[PDB]
Amino acid sequence: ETKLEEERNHLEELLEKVEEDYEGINYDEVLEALKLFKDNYELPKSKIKRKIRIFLIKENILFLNPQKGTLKPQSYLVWNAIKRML
Repeated sequence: ETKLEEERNHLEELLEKVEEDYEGINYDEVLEALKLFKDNYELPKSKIKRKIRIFLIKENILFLNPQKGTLKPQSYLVWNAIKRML
């Protein structure tokens, strides 16, 4: 899976940045956020802290549907990288 290890390396890279580098984002809260998605593909956006949602959206991991007020992985590739890594 070139395709899936691309997004796996995307999530990997993002996760490294978050632990080491982003003093603004708690790694462990990012993990707990993303893990929600292993059980449920789409979910209310209030399930996750704003700062974190904003970040994960900015970083193309999650998509916000403003009409439905839900979050979900930006693609199935992302979703599968979550399942596999978290």
